[PDB]
Amino acid sequence: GFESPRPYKLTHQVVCINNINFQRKSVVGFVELTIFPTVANLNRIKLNSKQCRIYRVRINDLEAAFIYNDPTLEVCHSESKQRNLNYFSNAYAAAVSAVDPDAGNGELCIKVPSELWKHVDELKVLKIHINFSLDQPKGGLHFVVPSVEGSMAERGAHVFSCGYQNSTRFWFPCVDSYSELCTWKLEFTVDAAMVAVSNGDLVETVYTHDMRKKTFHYMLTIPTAASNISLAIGPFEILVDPYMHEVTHFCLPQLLPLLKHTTSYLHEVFEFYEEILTCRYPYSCFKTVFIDEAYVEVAAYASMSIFSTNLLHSAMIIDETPLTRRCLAQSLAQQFFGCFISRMSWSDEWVLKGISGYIYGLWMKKTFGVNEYRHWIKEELDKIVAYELKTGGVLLHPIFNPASHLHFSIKHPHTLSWEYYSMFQCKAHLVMRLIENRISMEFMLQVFNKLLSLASTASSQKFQSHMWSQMLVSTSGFLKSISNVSGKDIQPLIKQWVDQSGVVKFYGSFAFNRKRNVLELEIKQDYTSPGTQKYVGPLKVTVQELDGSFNHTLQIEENSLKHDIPCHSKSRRNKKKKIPLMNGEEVDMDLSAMDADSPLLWIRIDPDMSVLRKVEFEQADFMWQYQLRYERDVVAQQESILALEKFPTPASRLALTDILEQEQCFYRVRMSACFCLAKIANSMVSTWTGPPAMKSLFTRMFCCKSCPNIVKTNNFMSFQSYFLQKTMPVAMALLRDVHNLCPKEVLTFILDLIKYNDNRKNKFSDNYYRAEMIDALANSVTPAVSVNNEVRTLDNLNPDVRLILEEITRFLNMEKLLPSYRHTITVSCLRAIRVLQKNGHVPSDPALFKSYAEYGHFVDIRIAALEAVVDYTKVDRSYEELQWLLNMIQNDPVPYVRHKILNMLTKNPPFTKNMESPLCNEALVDQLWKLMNSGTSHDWRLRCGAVDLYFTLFGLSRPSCLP
Amino acid sequence: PHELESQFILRLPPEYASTVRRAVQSGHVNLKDRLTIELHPDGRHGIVRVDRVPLASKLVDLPCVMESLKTIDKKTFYKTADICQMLVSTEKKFIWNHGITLPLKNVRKRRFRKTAKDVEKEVKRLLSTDAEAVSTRWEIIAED
Amino acid sequence: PWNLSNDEYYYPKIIQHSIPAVELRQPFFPTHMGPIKLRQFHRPPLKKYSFGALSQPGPHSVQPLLKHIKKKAKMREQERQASGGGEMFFMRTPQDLTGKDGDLILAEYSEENGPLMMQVGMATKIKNYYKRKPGKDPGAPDCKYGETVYCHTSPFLGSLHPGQLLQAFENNLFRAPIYLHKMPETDFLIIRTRQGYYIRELVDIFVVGQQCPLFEVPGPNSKRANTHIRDFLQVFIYRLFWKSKDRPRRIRMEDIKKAFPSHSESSIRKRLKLCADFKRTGMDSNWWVLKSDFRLPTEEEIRAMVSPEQCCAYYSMIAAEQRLKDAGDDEVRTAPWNTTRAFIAAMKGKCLLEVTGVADPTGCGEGFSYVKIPNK
Repeated sequence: GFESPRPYKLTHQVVCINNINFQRKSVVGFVELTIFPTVANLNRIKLNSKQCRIYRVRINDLEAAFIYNDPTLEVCHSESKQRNLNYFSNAYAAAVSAVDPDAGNGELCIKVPSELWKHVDELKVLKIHINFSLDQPKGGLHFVVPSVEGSMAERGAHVFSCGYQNSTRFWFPCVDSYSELCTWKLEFTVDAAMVAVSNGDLVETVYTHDMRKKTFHYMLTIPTAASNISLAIGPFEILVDPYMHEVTHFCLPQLLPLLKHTTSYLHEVFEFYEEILTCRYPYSCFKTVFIDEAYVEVAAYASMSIFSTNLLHSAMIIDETPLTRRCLAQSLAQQFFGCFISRMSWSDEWVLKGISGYIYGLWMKKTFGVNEYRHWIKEELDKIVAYELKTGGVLLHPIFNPASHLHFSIKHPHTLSWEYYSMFQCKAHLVMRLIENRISMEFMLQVFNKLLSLASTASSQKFQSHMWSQMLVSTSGFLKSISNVSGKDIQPLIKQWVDQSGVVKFYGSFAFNRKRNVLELEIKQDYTSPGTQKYVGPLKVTVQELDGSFNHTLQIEENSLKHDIPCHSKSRRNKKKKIPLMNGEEVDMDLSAMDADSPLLWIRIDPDMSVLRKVEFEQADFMWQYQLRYERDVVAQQESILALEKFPTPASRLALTDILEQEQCFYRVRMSACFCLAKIANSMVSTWTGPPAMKSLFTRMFCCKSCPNIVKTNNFMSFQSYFLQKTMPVAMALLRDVHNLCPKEVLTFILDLIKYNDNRKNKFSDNYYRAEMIDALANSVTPAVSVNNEVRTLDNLNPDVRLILEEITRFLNMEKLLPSYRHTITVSCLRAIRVLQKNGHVPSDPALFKSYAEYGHFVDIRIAALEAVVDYTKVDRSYEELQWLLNMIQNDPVPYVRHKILNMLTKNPPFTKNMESPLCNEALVDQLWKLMNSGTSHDWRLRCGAVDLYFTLFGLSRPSCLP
Repeated sequence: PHELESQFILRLPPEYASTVRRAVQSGHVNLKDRLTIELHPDGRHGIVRVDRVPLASKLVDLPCVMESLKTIDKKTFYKTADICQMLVSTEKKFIWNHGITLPLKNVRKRRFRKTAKDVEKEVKRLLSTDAEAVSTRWEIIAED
Repeated sequence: PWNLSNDEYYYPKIIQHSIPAVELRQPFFPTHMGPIKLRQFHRPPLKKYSFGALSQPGPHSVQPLLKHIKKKAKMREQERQASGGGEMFFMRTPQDLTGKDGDLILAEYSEENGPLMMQVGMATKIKNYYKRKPGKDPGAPDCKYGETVYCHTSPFLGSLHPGQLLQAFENNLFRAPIYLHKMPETDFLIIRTRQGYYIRELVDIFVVGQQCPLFEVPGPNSKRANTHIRDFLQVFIYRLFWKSKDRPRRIRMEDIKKAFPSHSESSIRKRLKLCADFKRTGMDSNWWVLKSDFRLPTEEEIRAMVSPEQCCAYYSMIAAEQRLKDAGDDEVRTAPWNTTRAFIAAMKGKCLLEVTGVADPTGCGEGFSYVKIPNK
């Protein structure tokens, strides 16, 4: 049951936009809402509006009086001397709650005229006509206007609606909540050479009487929220999908072949999401818009998605096809379960984020294989256990503070830190995988189909929300639908992993009792760390003995420590028979390293990742080597690679080398075995016999049979030896001699890989392989032996580093004339120059990176150069570079770059709270408090980034470096 | 508490079965007055009265075991009760040799495997008589 | 840009009972069966009531239930369409398992005493195995009940002919070929309860052939047998502790002695030793209170302790124990632990079975005998 927090119900909204002026960056328009009051004596009506100048408001064609105030413009007063962050977080939460449409509130308060009170008490319709104007928007609509001359379509100027969550208040007045569903009528009067893309279906396109402008009329009969309404106006090249004909793809001019190749896969994503769920795609059209200077890499609205143009690749670009493919896939998953089925509160957001991430993981499983699915699930689980042990924990479904261990309030999406938002979505889809583990996948897809079917029977009624609230899901409704389809309720699993905000830590060690033939496990939990919680459920453990692989369920109550499980025979060591594996197959194992008295070959605690856990198991090194070689699970091979770094014995070198030589191993395991072999080789110097590690293996796999030092000409058509070939010198460059310097046998090998590179014969580009070659050249740089702080000049350069510097100079200059796909070699060469500057080789001068961080460059070059400037101002304690970065945060045209500068200055801070630094003035505290209070008031993501930066630099209490 | 329901099969003469079938498929409570069942304290004898006409009944044991299976979707079936008795209307006499379906006829005689070495109760009575006695004399005998 | 997961080298290649059945509730799954109740196993006699409307001697009107059937079916369809229209789970209460509603079919068994048999409240599925004709085939002959599946590899011992559809009961316990027959024209179904008689007609009756067992019945005094007895007693003790309303949860010993009267009280005290303690004096006197450090297991853990199919295998074992005991080596071969072990071993390919023998439940040439023969 859904009861509105608003005293009115909104039925229909007309959004008309005229006069989109690109020179002056200005729009004019009106908005006409059709509300039905649910309570009599409505009097004031409270709507949401930011940055719009409200000209006039007429209610039922009668002139009404409005008052506007935004408390989130300046959160705390300018003349308050408070400088602690808990004060700002409480004031910011109160300010966002005072404009919240999820309460009754709002920023624009319109007073109902007196003569309509007899129209409002007996509950009859009210039609509110606001007309507004955005004079030069700092948020919401982003105007990308290039400085080439010509007409606005000839130079490539466009507008798009940017922002996250409820940010539609930034470009027209609305009820900007996900729970106020209404039908829509959208008119946009644009230039005759431009096209206006929006939500709904385009009913017509009429000309103006001078035929210089045309009006696009859109209609949206599926009741969506105001937060799902978008806009993209530009000189877009239109491409109808040749497979599905209601799907149109819009790109920027001159990028039509890239659009043709890139969006050619999307019909398979549509077919997948419509056959695992049994509902068809709910909207009547689908539109993909590719734009410049995007807010996020992929945004999903109702019947529309806005991607950045940096996803567009051609047919000869690999290492970008899977990333763009999965961006399209998660946009479509959010089309199904973020835009059609919406949110009932700010709680129950974990339901939608979990269903979107879970069905996108099912797509990844079918498309890229079960092994890529397991690797992705393991990397997401490692991400969340790192974040939750780092700071507190992520609390899905809080109850309204519920989480007081962290420096922001979790009551609203616009007060969350961006890393918390990312980990929120990550934990939501892993908890949905856990619900699939308890209640099987076919019942899970039946739950999702029941939600979609209730929403689509709801979506066709005309009753104003008598039935339109069946399109809003809640937690209680989701659990009730689960209990309807399965008969089991998941309330212990919901109580543990949703309502409780923690992950578990397992420390395991075994001992084999030879007398009674049992395996005595010893599993203890660390439940006193700040991020942890105590697990009391069951726990699966998989033991591989000589007779095969056996699963055991252990009951781990609070007082439990020793778990005795039984062991089988050892009669497959009496005769040589094959040892049967986890799957149905069996292999020949070399049992010379195994103990004579124990049959068990390896043990895995929680193999299926059925809890949110971090396992620290103490096996013997031969058990880790057997688990690396003969396991049929990629997460166990990865964890054995990760645990073999502590055992540098030559049997582990043989194990990793046999993994590296082995095709029919998953390629991301061999790419990890490269770096593990490099670390082991560095640890057993003065024992290593022959050549450096992986060199003979590289010449055996990727070089000519007649010439060992000449590499084969590039043929990248295998896509697994391409990735292994481009990752093996990067790990090989981490080799070090007894003198702690990279050997001149590996550096010469990398330089010969660079010289003899011929790419005139493959059908794929070479930009990522050459960029990884520059990364391998950067890995070999050891710190220089400066004497008496000698100035680093050209004559006293290292003889090794002069070759590296010549190569990166040649590569960067050749990129200036023949550019790569996304300037990958510019990014790699800037990263390598920063590596050479971090050691004492090149003079520590930020002027090159400051010239590459200007506005007109590509955004990857910009963020690489700004990363180099952030690293410089951390190491050299530069005041003027920090003022340069803070000025670039305040006034840069691209808001993604501002968010990225705040992000990089949070990750690599110039000082922490423990450090005494020269950059701990009252002036810097006043600048960052002014940046939290004012200055970042237009983005909701810059303000949370400024809160994160103030927390990283000065902590939760009063800045110490202050009177 | 819950008590398992006790279902049995009622077999009627064919004309009376047709009248009872028509009255059941009609569905009125008129059938309730028309059809009554009186079970005698023997336990294996009764009257079924169809339209107030008395018929003589015997509750017999069926050779196979039937099970009623209900369903909501006609794909998954849930067992509701076990049927082993039939009140045919018109000890060894209370045992039915045939099964309800056409292929199962003379099942007890032909399609049932018989393994052999009331009798136990008789042995218990004999033991009780021996206990109430004073002197017991026994001999395995021959023809006499 | 492609799959790139070497999946062919790492990975080279359902029955939901009612909530009374998975919770092992005591009318449907009895704790103890005596000798006269083991002789009447799956053949329950018509009991005389002591109190109720049918306990008074005299004529009793039967009551038609066709408004009840269609009202309950319309109500369940409203529940299903209110829940999104998909397939729903309805059997959540014991009162859902009555014969007074839903579409009843009957299922007759060919064997006298099968090796495995379902208790009341358990679910089974009807699968229509259809082998296509060589080359072109019209499609499975359609059938009123069950779902159709195309079986290249015959589930049963024989192999299906081309173009032959065979229906079968499929569950976790067995798999057995069923054959739809129409009901006799004279037989109706009388459901008697304490309140009165109720009458349904039946139209569909299946004949169930020789079962192919999928669960192994344990032997007497086996390790699996004693493990099931101990786990069943532990589950009953946990569910008595859950039912206790006292704030320190407390039970009485003679409730357990009423449920399991053949058990020596040393075994019951062994189960209560961990998780409970006896209070002799003061408050809670002569009660077994729950220990304060002991976490009583949740509902899903208690369900994971004992499965209903294990209870059916145990009931088959003790019923066969009684029948063998009453009848004073051929009979021992026909015991369900031997025949279930023989059939499951034959399905893995361990050994072969003499298909003509003495374990033949027909007693003639029809039907199989599941006793092990060597493959040499």
